[PDB]
Amino acid sequence: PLAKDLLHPSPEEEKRKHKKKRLVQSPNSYFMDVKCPGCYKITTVFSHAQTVVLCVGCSTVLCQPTGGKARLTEGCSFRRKQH
Amino acid sequence: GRMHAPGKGLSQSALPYRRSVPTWLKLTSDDVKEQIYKLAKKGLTPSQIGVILRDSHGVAQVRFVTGNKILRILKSKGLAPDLPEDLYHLIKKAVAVRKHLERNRKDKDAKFRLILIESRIHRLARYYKTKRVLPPNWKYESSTASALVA
Amino acid sequence: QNDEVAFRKFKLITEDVQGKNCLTNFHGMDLTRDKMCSMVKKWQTMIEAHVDV
Amino acid sequence: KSLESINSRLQLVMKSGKYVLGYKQTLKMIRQGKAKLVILANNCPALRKSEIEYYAMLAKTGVHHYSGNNIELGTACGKYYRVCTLAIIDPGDSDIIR
Amino acid sequence: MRAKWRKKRMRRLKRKRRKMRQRS
Amino acid sequence: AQRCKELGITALHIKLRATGGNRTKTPGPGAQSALRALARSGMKIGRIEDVTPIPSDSTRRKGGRRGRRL
Amino acid sequence: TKKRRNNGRAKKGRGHVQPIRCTNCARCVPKDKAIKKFVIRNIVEAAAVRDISEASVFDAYVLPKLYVKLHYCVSCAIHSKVVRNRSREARKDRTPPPRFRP
Amino acid sequence: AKRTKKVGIVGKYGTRYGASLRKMVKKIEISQHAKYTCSFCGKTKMKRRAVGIWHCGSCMKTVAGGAWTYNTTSAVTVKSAIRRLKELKDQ
Amino acid sequence: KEVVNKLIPDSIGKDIEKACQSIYPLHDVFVRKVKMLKKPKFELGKLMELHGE
RNA sequence: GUGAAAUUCUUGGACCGGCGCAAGACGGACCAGAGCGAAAGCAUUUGCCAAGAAUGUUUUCAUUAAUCAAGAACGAAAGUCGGAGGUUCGAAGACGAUCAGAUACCGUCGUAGUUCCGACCAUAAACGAUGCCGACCGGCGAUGCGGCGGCGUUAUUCCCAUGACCCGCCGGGCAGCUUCCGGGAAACCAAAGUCUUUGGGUUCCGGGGGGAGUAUGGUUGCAAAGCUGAAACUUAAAGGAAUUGACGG
Ligand SMILES: [Mg+2]
Ligand SMILES: [Mg+2]
Ligand SMILES: [Mg+2]
Ligand SMILES: [Mg+2]
Ligand SMILES: [Mg+2]
Ligand SMILES: [Mg+2]
Ligand SMILES: [Mg+2]
Ligand SMILES: [Mg+2]
Ligand SMILES: [Zn+2]
Ligand SMILES: [Zn+2]
Repeated sequence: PLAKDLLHPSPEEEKRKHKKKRLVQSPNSYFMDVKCPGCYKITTVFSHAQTVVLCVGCSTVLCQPTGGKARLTEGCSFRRKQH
Repeated sequence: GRMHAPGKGLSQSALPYRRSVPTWLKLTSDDVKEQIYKLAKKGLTPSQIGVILRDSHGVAQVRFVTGNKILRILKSKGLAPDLPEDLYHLIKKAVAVRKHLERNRKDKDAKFRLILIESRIHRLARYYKTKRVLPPNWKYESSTASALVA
Repeated sequence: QNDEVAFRKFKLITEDVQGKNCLTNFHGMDLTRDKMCSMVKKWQTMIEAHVDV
Repeated sequence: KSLESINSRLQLVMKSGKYVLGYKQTLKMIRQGKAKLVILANNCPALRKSEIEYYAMLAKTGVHHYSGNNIELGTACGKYYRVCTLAIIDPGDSDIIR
Repeated sequence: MRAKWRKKRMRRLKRKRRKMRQRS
Repeated sequence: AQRCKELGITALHIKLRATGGNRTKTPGPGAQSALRALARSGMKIGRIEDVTPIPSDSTRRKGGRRGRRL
Repeated sequence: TKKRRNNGRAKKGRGHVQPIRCTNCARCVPKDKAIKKFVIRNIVEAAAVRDISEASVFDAYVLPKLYVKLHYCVSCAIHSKVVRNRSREARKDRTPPPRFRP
Repeated sequence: AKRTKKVGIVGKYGTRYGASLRKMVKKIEISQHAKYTCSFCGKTKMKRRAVGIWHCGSCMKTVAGGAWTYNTTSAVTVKSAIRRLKELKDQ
Repeated sequence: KEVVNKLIPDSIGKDIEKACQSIYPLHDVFVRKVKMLKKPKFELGKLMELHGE
């Protein structure tokens, strides 16, 4: 196609493109509210965290670092930050 | 591509367009500065300080929230490392490779990697002496560099 | 064995003979050549292990 | 991993804590009762090692047998001389759990 | 000739030449 | 077969063998005819198995790296 | 002129492929260059299957197979007619010849 | 200043005995007269006393080693083999 | 004795194949071979209980 | 053993079959237009030791970079030196055949070598006969690694994770098919394209065929040889890609 609209690509292909090859760079990661069961406090955790995140009120782990995304422990809740 | 490898990878970090601090970040500039001070006392290099702060405390960019970079903050407080982090790690790797090589004399691959690492060390040292981070007469001696790292 | 598979062979070395009977005991076993060669095929990985016990 | 961890912790004991390098000063610190960790190179003479271990048993302080030698312990301390025995008065870096 | 055998012939001739010159 | 019959042997297990080793693994022209003749001469046939010596790896095969030039 | 794009061998991202000996003449051939034929042949001839089965002591005895992998240098392959020369256009296909099941 | 191009320690032999023999004896003489690091006291004072005998100046430790080197590769492999056989002999 | 009678049906290979399914599926799993390396002194009573009762 | 033979081994039991023992090589099939490595090259298991690409990253430094005379490391095989080892194969050599001759091709034996450790040498059709870094310019289906997202099937368990498949997306690779992108003398090449519409940066290097990679000088090497490297003279072509024919044991 010779008349592709480069100025206004739809969010489908905008998301499917690589982070750097987008029109404006967009990180694919995010921050999440994590809720450990048996605890009241809420932890702000990076999605792609490289470190074992621990509760301060309890000696329990919230995520385990992996290749791309930290795997949250089972029974822990999480929600997005400001989309 | 890579300096000393035939790799042309693209894995990087896409810093977001919004330079503003997120609204849910309750932490203030002095609080983040205190956290950096405590981590540096515990002995973390600035890369590790940034990684810990992003992973656990929810701060996206220390420069965005405080206005100064992590190494700037450390140097202002006066507890920055004498050697730069990357040069220290390169010298660490060179010392480790030399320690392996003095036991494995037939590891010509290790000799080749050692040559590459030392070339990187000398180029980075030239840059740091140009920027006057390092003393003008600072020289990397392979024999004496063992006591500088680890 | 009455109704077992046929691709398995046993060595059965003889230790003692009494009268007109030689008496054997286990010495080893092996798969047959045709079975072993038929099992090996392309586009697949085979894992081989050995242990002294 | 333990050896690199102890080397890093030793490096951070240097430049940030109070220590003392050497046999005579180590014994002096132990019998003053202000030595919290005594590190011995495996190159150490057996009689000296046994005596320092007995002193540490009397003083209720820990002894770590560095998996190096006196040259490598000096290097881990960051010095250009061999150290065969050393004592940490206070770590400053949680080498010694409170 | 084959180029490799011309190379070999040249090498033989060069050894002979070196020997002759060394004899002086 | 006739010697075995007069010595009182009626059935035969079979072990076919080629040259083996680092040399050829295909049985020669005589295996088929020998086994068929044993079958047709009245001898009963039991198990049949290849016992060609197969190296897990062998010494260098003779012939040089340019082979047998013919 | 370059006769084949792949240079007559399957080596693409390698420096060195270990050699094998031609089963016909014992010539060292690169393993990826040699012509390989995996022959799975009945251990007895189809002319003699009936005689063997009749002389068998067993009733439902399935005759064993013979699994031989053959490696050829291209000289012995062409001489033995396992491969043939092809036209310039016909050299470009890699589909093996049909098995001819009927 | 550098005094010899290649003979080094065998310059004391002059033009005698043959270049290949001098080259052969050069490495042996260097390792013979070298001072090794003592594995007991850590100092670089372990030197040869007689053939096969290596004495340290500081700790006065004497070791039975090789003729020209402090230890031979044969003896090192032997020590490793004996350790392996001992740990296999016991359990 | 009860090693031989349990490798007669290749129970060892069957349980190996069952165990490995959580790593990568396997289908043709056998104890391909076993060879005797040493033997204990040839107790005739043990040989006779192996043969008879 | 061969096309056929013969040299050779054999009633002294050769070959064959069985059981053992020893030694040194070699790691089949799995093994692929699959992977890794700067290339050379790298394939039995397990452990140790450092190293690495790619991927992931809202980590850190902040221009630290690209190519690179001189110089430096590695560099198949063969070859050289010293020490072990020497099963097989096998330059030289011997013999048997073949032949008009046969110093060969074929066969029997067999030295150096081939194996290991240490030191040299620095050459290969060391090839993709194709410099590196960067951007742009078609389509398609695969494959390897990493990551991300989804119907389902499967493994345990009570469920999700996690493996194995299935369908996709992204990045970096090894490649493949196809195309009037374009280029080219063409073969062909998605690079060998974006070149008379000629300029992204930079290194090496060619100037008709021979003489000649020769002579000489220098330099390296234990040697073999490596690097650098002419001229006199001679010649009208030598070459490349395709077409038609002729010919092919
Ligand atoms: Mg021919
Ligand atoms: Mg041609
Ligand atoms: Mg090559
Ligand atoms: Mg070599
Ligand atoms: Mg030798
Ligand atoms: Mg021979
Ligand atoms: Mg350029
Ligand atoms: Mg010219
Ligand atoms: Zn052939
Ligand atoms: Zn000493």
